[PDB]
Amino acid sequence: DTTQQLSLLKHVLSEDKRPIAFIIAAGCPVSIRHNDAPLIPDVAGLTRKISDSLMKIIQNLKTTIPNPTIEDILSYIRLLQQIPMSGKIHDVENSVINALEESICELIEEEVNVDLPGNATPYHKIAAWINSINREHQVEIFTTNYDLLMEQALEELNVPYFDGFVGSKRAFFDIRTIEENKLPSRWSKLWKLHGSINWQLDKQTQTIWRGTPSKGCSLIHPSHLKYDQSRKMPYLVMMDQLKLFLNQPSAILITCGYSYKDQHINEVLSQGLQTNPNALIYGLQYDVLENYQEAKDMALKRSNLILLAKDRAIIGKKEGEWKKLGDFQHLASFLEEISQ
Amino acid sequence: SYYDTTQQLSLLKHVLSEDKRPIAFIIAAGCPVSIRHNDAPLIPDVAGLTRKISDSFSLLMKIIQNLKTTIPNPTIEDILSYIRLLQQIPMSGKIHDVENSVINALEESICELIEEEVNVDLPGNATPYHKIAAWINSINREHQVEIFTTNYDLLMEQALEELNVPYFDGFVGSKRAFFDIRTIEENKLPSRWSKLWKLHGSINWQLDKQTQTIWRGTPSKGCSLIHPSHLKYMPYLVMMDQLKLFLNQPSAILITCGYSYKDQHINEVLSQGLQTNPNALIYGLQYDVLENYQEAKDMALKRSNLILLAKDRAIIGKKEGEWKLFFKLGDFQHLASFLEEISQ
Amino acid sequence: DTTQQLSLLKHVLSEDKRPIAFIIAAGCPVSIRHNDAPLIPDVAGLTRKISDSLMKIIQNLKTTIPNPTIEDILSYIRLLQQIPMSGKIHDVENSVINALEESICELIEEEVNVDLPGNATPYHKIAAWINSINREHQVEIFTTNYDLLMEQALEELNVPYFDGFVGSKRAFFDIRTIEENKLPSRWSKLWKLHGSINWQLDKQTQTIWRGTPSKGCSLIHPSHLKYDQSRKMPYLVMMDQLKLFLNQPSAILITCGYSYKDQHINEVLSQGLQTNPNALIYGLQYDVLENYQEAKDMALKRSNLILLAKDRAIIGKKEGGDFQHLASFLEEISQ
Amino acid sequence: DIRTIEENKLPSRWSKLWKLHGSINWQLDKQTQTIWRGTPSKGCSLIHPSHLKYMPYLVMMDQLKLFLNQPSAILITCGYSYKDQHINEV
Amino acid sequence: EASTYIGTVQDVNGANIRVVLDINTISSLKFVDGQGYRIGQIGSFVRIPIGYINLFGIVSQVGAGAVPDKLLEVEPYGHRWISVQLVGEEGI
Amino acid sequence: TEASTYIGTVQDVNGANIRVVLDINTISSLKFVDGQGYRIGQIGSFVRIPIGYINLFGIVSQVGAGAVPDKLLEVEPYGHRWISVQLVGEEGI
Repeated sequence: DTTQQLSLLKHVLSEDKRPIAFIIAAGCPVSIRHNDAPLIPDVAGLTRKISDSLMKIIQNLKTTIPNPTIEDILSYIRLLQQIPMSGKIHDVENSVINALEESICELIEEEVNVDLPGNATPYHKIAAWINSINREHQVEIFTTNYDLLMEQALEELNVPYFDGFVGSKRAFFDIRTIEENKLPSRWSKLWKLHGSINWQLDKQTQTIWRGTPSKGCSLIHPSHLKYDQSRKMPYLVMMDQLKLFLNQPSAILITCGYSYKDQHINEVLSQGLQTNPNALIYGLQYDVLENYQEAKDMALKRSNLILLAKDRAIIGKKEGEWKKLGDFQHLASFLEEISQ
Repeated sequence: SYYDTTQQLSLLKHVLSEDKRPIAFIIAAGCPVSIRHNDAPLIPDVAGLTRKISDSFSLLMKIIQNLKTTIPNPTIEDILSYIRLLQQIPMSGKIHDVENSVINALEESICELIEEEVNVDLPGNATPYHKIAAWINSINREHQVEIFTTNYDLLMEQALEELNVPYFDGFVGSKRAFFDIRTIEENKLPSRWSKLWKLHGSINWQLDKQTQTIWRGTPSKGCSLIHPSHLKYMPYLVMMDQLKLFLNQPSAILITCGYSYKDQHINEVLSQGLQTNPNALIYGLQYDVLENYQEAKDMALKRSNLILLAKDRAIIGKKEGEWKLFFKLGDFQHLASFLEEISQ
Repeated sequence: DTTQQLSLLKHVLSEDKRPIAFIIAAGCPVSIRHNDAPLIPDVAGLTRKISDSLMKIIQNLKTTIPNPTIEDILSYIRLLQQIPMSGKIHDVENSVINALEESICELIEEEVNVDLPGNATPYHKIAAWINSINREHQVEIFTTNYDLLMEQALEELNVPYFDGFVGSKRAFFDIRTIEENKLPSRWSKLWKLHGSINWQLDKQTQTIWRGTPSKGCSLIHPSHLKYDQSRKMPYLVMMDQLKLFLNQPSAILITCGYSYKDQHINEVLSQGLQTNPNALIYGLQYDVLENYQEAKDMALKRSNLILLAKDRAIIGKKEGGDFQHLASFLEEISQ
Repeated sequence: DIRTIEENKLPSRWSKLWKLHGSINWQLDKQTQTIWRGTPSKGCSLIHPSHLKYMPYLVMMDQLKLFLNQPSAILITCGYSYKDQHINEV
Repeated sequence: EASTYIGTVQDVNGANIRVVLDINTISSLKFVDGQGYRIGQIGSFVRIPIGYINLFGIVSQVGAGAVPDKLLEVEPYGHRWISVQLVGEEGI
Repeated sequence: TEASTYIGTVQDVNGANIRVVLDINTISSLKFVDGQGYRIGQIGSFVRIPIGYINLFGIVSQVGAGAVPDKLLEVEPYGHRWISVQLVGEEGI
């Protein structure tokens, strides 16, 4: 029954012991509505916003790819601009690919620059719950979004957090302090895998510094050359920190809004689940259970993964059935009730 | 009655070469003066700033004469304090007999002028600040080196970023960078991480709305909390407490460069710390004749564990004496070169 | 209904091993009747009495502020005092300010110099209830009144109390007694946020020595200069002690007559509520529940905040008073 | 196998032979999308220097870096031209 | 304790004192009103005040050579003892 | 932690006869420094003792059970990791 699952989750998460971590996908801004409209729409919303904003590339990729997203388009544009004479596909005198890249990048940065509403935000409830627990095992948060909403709310709640960058308006990328891990217990870690809207590269070298949002320029979906390594690291070290948290004794993990559509994430989570049998994952789905074939396959393969959706509840690599927590506001309310 | 420069230099070299004993610093307005990009220094001194305010702006000059009746030649801090006091009283415009809102316009104008004058970048990698930053990274000390500054610019921050020097100034956050006060007193910071405190504030301070929560970030137009202490009913108090607490550490050493000891609260705190802890040592470094510093000589006569270094005078252990001008360490660049040579 | 939280408060009073305290406002002595009249005049009554004894400054302050209180008037007078040539702001000849403040201080001095009545005072009942409990957790009470009625009540039953001061007619301010906080559990502690007419400063240095009430000078509403490296006239030490008491293991605390009209107190209360999750404030409201907007906002923001009023009760951030009645209830619970 | 490489409890006598660029007996069968080693087939190979498949290459590079972190480690290079960039940086 | 303080006498053999360096180690500077003197050097002098007059002595051995027998058996990892040899004294 | 060119710590002084305990965990053979192979303390080799700003030099005179102090042999007779160093000169500023 659902009630037994909820009670077990309450008495395993609310208990102070194993470390806690969350993953936040692009679906979280969908569940918050401002002026009867979502604050930030889904990925498809941004895609057809760009579309209504040169379809040739779109149908060129459509020949071998299904309905695309922005990340594929920008990766294709980057792959084009690696080649010097890349215009043979589209006319000559290369300017469109560049102009398209800037136009889309500042368009996205303008679309995402949104201010959080008042004190009713569920992020405030999550931050309050985080401040309500003083366990030695701190809570590290992984996000696939691009906005500043979560850390904005956390700062509005007066709580510390470390995101791998230290300094000022020209803060560099701290690298070693990531893996000495010599940080206060009260501090928490925030990792954004796909990047932020304020990171900017440098002409001298790959600095990926964090500070005041650079005019127009921004770094989204890191996929450039990685031969140099060390510099332009955050992507690899983000996955590395994810893998280290997946390993080690950690009998707790929560998911929220993840669509299980990332190959680089599905593979690493499967590897961690296979390597660590003691750890458990509580992946959810704010949709019908049938929309996630990859999640169903992962649940069938690895028993440690627990998949729950509106349609039914897959427990122990076996399909179940009912006889509420999908809503993210409902999730925040449940967290507040558990804390209180 | 006669002192040898080489003995003191060797003593300082032995002191800095130590690792476990805590070290600190004070960077005053006289340090950026010793670095020049144009013919003039990249940042003027306090007297230069006062002169620029005076000649850049009969009603305006009344305030300067009004304060001079009970005090010596007014400075930037005195003028700003007087403007703050005037804004504290609602109907305070009758003293200057100029409406009741021109004070706010003057405050905005002077704040904008100060921000424009101070928001400068230090050119070249050969600056003494970079040398100090490199010296900090040279020796992996058991206790990190703290830095106290009373300036308004961000030269130290930029120098620290340029050489990849981690630090922590009491502010955590990427967008708003709210002031975290529990982690300061908890003090379980990373061992390698250094600390930097700006006692008089800088251009990155902005005051919020009625919430009044303090935050740091990109400076905004018509807003700069460069006020030295201003008033309240606060970061300044906890910073003073941090300095006093550090001064009580066993065998602690504090080094001052470019500081004229003109302030009163700082001198009182230093005297209280020196009296409380009999093992602390302070190196007072000057770049002038000691006769200019009455408060410094009074404190050096009162206290026994205070050492003063001037161009032609020195007071050691309550016994004023003469050198064997001399003591070229008073200049900031020479101190940086000494530190770099010690590290190498 | 009411029986629920009545039994709850009785049980938590019966729950030992946790510290207890109370907050005394101006309402509790005002509601005390002496000769069919209030023992201490209210804030409105005090302002009316002051006005009974140069309203240009009041009119100027009324432009940006509603009907003020004595604290605002005295703060404005002092603020003009620090400014040397502040007389030109309001007329001329800035000597009326000193005479006006001296007269106001004198008027307040003989206004609050009222002796406590006989054994019928509920203060005696509160002291007896406190002394009847042998719990190791001492009770520290902070008040806002400018009198010493509670001092007389506590001294009438030979109950040990400490107000941060000790000595004689020139008793000084022992600073580190709060620092190490090493006192016997039998003793109790007292703090006056705004002070009484007992404290008086010194000309040579800011010593705010306590002793026999000096003629002319009295210390009230500490807001003077704090550039003397503390110990000048510190209410900050009392605020820090309150913060420390909020930082110890969580306990449910009550208050009497608080109007939630102190921004400095409200800010530290919110900070303590945020820092300590289980911290509970049992502040009541001997008036209409809609007359306390700040209390309702605090209850809505802080779930642990508990608010009770004559017409309603805000429990668990959801809406749903006499000092003598509280004293009688405590006495009944003690037996 | 990926667990036994990183747990590193192997017999002290057993040697190790890591291939940083793959060999001719490495084949990808697709379908299940799993890498396996077996008989050298005709045409099917995994010659890739680095590839961009959705990886053993990073595992071997991490193994090399981990070995270089051991106390008092010695590494002899013979026949290397140093024209590679990833190996030089590592 | 007051400045110019080193340790405590823990042995006496007529004219060969054995002294224990105190727990506040790692310092090895012991600043005294400006200049600091390294603690327990070979040629340095020490002073032992007894009531009204002071006893002076010269260090001769530093380290494991000065510690007594039983302490080494108790713990061989601790060598914070010095061997002071008396020289003279200062009267009233 | 400890930088390269590290051998041990002084544990006994007798005027001009220093005794040093080797703090190397094991493998007293070819401690590589600056790509050149130097050996752990040997009879004909020198050592350097830095004091703040000047470096004292010395020469090894005895290695093994001879350099062990007086009663350390009495406490344990099977421990031999000491060397005896005699000071020679110093390098100034």
